[PDB]
Amino acid sequence: LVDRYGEYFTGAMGAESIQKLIENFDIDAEAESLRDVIRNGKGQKKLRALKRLKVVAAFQQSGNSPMGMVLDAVPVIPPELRPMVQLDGGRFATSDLNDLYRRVINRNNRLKRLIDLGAPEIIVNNEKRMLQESVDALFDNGRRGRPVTGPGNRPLKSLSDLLKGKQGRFRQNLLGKRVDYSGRSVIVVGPQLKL
Amino acid sequence: GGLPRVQELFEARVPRGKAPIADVTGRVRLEDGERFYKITIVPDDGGEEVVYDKISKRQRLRVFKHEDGSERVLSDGDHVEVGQQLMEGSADPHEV
Amino acid sequence: EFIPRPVKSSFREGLTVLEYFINTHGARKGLADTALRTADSGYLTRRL
Amino acid sequence: ARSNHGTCANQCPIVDAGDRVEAGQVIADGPCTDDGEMALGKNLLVAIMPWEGHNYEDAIILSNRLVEEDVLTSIHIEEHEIDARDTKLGAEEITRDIPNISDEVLADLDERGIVRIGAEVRDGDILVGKVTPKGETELTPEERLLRAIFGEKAREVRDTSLKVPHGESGKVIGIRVFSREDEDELPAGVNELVRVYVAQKRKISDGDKLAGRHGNKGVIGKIL
Amino acid sequence: FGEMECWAMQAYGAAYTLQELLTIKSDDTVGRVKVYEAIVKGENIPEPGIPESFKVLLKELQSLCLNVEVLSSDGAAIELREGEDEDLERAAANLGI
Amino acid sequence: LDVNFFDELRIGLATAEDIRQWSYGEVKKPETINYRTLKPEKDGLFCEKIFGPTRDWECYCGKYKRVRFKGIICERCGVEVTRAKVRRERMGHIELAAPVTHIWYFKGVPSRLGYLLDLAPKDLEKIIYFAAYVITSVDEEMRHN
Amino acid sequence: GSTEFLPGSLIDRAEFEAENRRVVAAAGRPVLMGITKASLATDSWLSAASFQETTRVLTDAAINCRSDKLNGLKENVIIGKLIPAGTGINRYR
Amino acid sequence: EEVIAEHPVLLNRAPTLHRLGIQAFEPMLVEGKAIQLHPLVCEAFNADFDGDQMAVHLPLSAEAQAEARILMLSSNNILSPASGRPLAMPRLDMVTGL
Amino acid sequence: FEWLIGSPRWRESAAERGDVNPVGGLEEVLYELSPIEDFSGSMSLSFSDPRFDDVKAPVDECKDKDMTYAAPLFVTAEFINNNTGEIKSQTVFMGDFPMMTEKGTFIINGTERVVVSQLVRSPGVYFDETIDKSTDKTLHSVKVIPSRGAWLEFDVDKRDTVGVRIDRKRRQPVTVLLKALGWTSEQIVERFGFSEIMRSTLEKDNTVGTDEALLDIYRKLRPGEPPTKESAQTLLENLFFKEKRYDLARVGRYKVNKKLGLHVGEPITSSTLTEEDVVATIEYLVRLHEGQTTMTVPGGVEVPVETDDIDHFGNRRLRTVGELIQNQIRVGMSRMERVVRERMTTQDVEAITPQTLINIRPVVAAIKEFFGTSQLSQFMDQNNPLSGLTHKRRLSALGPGGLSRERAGLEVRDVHPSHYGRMCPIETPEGPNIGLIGSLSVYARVNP
Amino acid sequence: TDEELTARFERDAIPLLDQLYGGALRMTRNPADAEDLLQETMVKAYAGFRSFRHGTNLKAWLYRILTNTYINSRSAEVEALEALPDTEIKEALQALPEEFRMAVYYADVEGFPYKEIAEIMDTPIGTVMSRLHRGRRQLRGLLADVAR
RNA sequence: UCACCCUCGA
DNA sequence: TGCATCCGTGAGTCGAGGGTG
DNA sequence: TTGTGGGAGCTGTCACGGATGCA
Ligand SMILES: [Mg+2]
Ligand SMILES: [Zn+2]
Repeated sequence: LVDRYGEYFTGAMGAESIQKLIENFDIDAEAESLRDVIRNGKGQKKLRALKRLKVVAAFQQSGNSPMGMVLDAVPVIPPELRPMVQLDGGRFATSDLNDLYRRVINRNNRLKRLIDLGAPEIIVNNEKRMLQESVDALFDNGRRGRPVTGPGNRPLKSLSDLLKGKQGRFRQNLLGKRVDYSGRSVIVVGPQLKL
Repeated sequence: GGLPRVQELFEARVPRGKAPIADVTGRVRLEDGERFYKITIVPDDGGEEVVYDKISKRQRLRVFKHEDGSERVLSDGDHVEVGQQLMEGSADPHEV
Repeated sequence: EFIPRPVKSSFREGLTVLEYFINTHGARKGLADTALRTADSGYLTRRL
Repeated sequence: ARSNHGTCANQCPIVDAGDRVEAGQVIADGPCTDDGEMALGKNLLVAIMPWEGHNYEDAIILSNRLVEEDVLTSIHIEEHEIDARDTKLGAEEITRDIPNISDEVLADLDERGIVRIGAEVRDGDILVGKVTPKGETELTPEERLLRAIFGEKAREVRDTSLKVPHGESGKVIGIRVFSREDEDELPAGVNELVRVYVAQKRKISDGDKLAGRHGNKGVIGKIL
Repeated sequence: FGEMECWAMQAYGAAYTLQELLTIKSDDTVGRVKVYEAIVKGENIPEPGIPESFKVLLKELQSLCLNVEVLSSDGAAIELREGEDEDLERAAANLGI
Repeated sequence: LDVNFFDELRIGLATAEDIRQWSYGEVKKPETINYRTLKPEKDGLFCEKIFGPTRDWECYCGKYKRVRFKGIICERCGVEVTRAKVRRERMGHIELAAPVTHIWYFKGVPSRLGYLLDLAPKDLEKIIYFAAYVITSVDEEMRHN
Repeated sequence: GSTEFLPGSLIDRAEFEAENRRVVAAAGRPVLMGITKASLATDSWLSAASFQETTRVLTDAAINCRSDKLNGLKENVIIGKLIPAGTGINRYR
Repeated sequence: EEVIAEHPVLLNRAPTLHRLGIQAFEPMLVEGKAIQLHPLVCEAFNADFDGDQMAVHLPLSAEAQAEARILMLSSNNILSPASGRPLAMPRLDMVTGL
Repeated sequence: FEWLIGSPRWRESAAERGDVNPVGGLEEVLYELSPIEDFSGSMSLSFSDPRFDDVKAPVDECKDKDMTYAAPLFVTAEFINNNTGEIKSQTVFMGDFPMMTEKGTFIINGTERVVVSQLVRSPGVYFDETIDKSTDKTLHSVKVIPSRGAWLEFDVDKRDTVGVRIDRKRRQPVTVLLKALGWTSEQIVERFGFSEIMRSTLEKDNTVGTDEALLDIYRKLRPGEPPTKESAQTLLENLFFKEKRYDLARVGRYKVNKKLGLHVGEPITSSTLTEEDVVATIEYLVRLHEGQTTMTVPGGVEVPVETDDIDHFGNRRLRTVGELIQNQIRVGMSRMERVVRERMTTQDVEAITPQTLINIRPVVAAIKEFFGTSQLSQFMDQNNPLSGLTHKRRLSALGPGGLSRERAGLEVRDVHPSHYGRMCPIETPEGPNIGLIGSLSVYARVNP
Repeated sequence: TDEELTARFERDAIPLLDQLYGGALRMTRNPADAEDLLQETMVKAYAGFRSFRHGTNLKAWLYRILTNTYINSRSAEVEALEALPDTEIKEALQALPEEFRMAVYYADVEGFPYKEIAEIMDTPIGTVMSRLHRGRRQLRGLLADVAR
């Protein structure tokens, strides 16, 4: 379809194509069509249109473009919040965020080198897929496929793992914390005391 | 029963016993069948009939069927109120 | 389930080997059950 | 000898010179052995009765004899470790020379800066003197006054010396030391490594945990 | 001071105890030294600030491509960090400027 | 100083403009620190120029070490001379050769993109990870001609 | 009906009636929902994010561009503000 | 002994099941390294002396000390907030005596 | 440990045992590894004899200097070049092998440690009755679990079928595997004729044939790559019946030959799946729905048909310290074998020696990783002599190769009636490890 | 024939990427690093693919390329007490003349260059350096503590 | 200090 | 295009000590 | 930058609501 009838369309792979499908997209037309389906239709398709309208109408307010769902630039958390501390024998122990960002940077630089070197489109597609998967691991690891395993096969703590769970920020560090002017000890009975 | 039942109630889940209640006052028709009960309620006002489709004989009929009739186990032709439970078991709070 | 044979010996007389071994079943069953029961109660309490 | 959990493991001979021992006999007792048998506690005279609420709700009342006669006294050894290594500003040094420190507190230290065997240590006492080169980025303005006016050149260091943790006190039993100046296997960058062992004799006391073989536990509410 | 302990503190309705435990005792970087200084000099205990772990939470959300902003009463986003010039006056005074 | 009295706290998707507006620079290297000098490698994950000074009131190359100079940027090292307390609040960024999808909105159930474009998450999986192509747009006028 | 609501969606009874009050200047049915579902459906995205299923809550709250009023107790606990109960109430405070 | 006078502290035992799991007390200086707990407040804490430990928190601000003395004081909460019955009643040994 | 080494104490013991064939653990890994053949078959390398030099440092010195109590390990590596027909023997140094003390403990990096005997399910076939499908209908499942290799699973669905779930892949009808092993419809319809569920599965079969069954098994094993019948045959024959990628334990062969009774005439010559035992497993699975007591394989002997108990101490064995060390050594040595094969090409022939082919780095790394990071290598607990004594006799159900912590249900922790005289029902942790750690009984001993 | 050589590369070595990905994962235990390593091997192979000799079995060359490329691979208490002055260096500095005290401050504490100190104090260079050294001497005579 | 894992205590 | 099936979420609190990456 | 070459572990967990995806 590209060798013959090539100039007549545009089509692609990866996340660029999703960015395009968001670019050429009418939130008002799709939203009005969906709510029209909800109003007139009935059955399971009515529920499907409801579930889709709940997304589209939310995206239909005060800008808030769906373009945000695709990143051309990934923000980097400050280095203090991903500290790196020394060990015995010249070795160093770091956070998992640093290794995730490092994989992202490695695959991105390699993709740049492949683009400048005019590599086969298959190899460049492989590198693009690997970049997408690395950003996936950095944001929420284990959400798709097997999690990225550091040496020892332990799943790397992702940016989502810092919020999730009873040990995440909310539960462990925000709803309750360790305080100053506090102690503890073994309790023994004293009947001598007043109430 | 016990703590799982407390959780089932607080989470407003469709209970496992699934003991249905009456939808409308009126006459009751108790169908007989091997391993299965079927209930047909005819409203006293005369509105469209309502039908409770099937209940396994594992479930047992509600003990109380008394407004002006028998105070014993539900039988055929009894008078049913709006909220009188039809089977011995756990009622669905959404239906209630 | 209940075991058809009971433990006829009180702990003052002292249980035989078999009676003690049989008692261990329920003992550990309850010790383990309480560890999950407290977690269920705690999760429900958190949701409440 | 200190065990993994801090419990002292002594060994005492149970035989005298000239005794004829058959193969397999016990020659000397271990920590909790007595003439070859496991002895995990003491035989105490017990009375079973509520006493003025001091044994209420599983607590335990003890005779002060068990203190005076060292019946429940136990020896607890603990190991402290500190190493001088190479930093970005230079190398650390284990030395008695500690800036801004009195001679009185250093009195229990030898010329090396290590505490001397047999001294009694208290919370905050220096076990091993160690200085570390200071980057001078966090150097004090009033101290840069000193360094610039008096022309301090050679030694700009700070006190990283090892001290005794809170609530811990005892008698220094032994000290072992490994030096890069000598032939010893140490991790990269680590110049010197010194271990100080400290033993304490813990009498029985309020809060300590006593229990029998029958699952009857409890802490000591009061020792009359 | 865990989650259930805060549940208990709230059930008591003791608000200042819960705030003090959670701000000036744990996470308020400028409030900790303020409290120690105030008690040392025998003054009253000051007003709590912001938990630093909340700033860490906001930065963690920003690292997730979530644009988080603290709004004023009627105003726009509020600057959450502090200028470095607050600490120089007392130092230069202690050196006798 | 803050009185922790804020009326409302709002969130929203970060546009690439927002991400670049936040960042103080772009990390170009996988390097963390020079293992010989234990110093941050420039344009690395710990780079001092973009994130901030490791030590208080110091540039990288060591030409500026004082509280005298504050709020200025060293010309040789490109590091602002200020408190190291900024190293916890200064974000970087990474420019991507190819765009990527936020895995929250694709794999997060129900798939937010799958509801946005009315695509199946299986087909979206085929697309984003290069298992199948998809037509972005077509010229119907030229095709009909 | 007339007002701007999504059919099948759950809306607080007081807010539903109040919006309804504005209108005419809307067929609702009482629903029984579990404690988990009633907890995740609260108006405070911060509370819901701290409670359970943080990733989904944060995604949906980013899409809808929600703004937390910082009203409930747990929210003030998170931001370090004096809680709105007991001694923290403006009547006593 | 002077700085402690009339300065309450908070005693807590985990797990904290009800609000009575944290209670304010007037501290009395005691010889030894163990915390001495009144025997009537056990049932509230579900605290025994088979090896249990408890934590102490010192309120600092005037409002915190007032909340400790008024709201969370041990002798102020004698009734179970769940059932209204009274805990802090003679427990078992005490009863046997009576 | 004396078995792992092969000490003369262990030698004498074997004669008494009657297991006349004495073979140490290291000797066993050597016999499994030998020989190492190149892809051309021109050159082979075979390890023969394990030997131990005296210990490097005494226990006290080890604990003082933060060392590891170890002894040098030597092997006799004989290389043979078939092309030039030359033989070069040697004595190669494998590594410094951590040694067990007289108190039964180890010294790792200056700290005393104990290796806890791990509770793991023995290899074999295990049948279970899964009630509580969508409908009140008893569906019977069976798992064939080896000592090493790829698992095998046979299940039945809500709708009446029989399928093989192989390596977590989607369940393909078992007729695919039957015809893939060479069976034909007229042949398998005979043996399973009394089972209508198999007839129904063949009526619902997608394809009927041998080579296409091979190719479909291949495409099931192989994603994203083109299907081929030759690679189908190679992979399907290599995964199970080839002794390289598949280890059927001697314990596993014994369990399956006692459970299915196929070969009871002392044929322990080879430990691998026999096509007759897969036929027996499938016939057992389908006949278990009927549940007839006596069953006779075409060659089997009056086997009772019943589901298997997972917690029974006849189906639940324990890997002691020697077997755990052997299982880490096996992996290290396989990596060393990879290195040997890599060297055999690039190196100039007539310059190689058994010394230049062998790289002992992965074996040393494997042993170090085991004794340092393994869950079964535990910091020795010595408050008093008794704590250490029981710690050395503990039986732990958690660890690599056994069930994980989230897989521990109430039913694995309870006292089993087979624990009488084997595991003490009283001694066990009070906390989250309850039922997961248990002390060995007084008079009990571990089977070979 | 450069682009034609790249076309026959797309047609020849691409069927080998799966087999040698298995080969790269057979050495690197982490599959992600196996992907990275296969990508590096492919960049190396395509960079010098023109250098490659034409042969019957091309893939063994890539096998060696793969193996070679892999082998080539402070409490609030301390903070509150730090804020308080020394009240010994303080007193000694107070004893110095304010004119010389400010000079030794700017040139020693803050470390200005002498010309810049002269610019700050409005006084010429001679006055600044004289106050500097005289205040240095008087301060040296004022304090003998020297950290004890 | 950071992250795991292990064994314990109520 | 009706329904089974597969996927994602959740599963008590607070303490102590050790090891290794 | 040659000729050779298919991974390690797991699952012995359960209940529930909802979107996925098959046929
Ligand atoms: Mg207790
Ligand atoms: Zn510079």
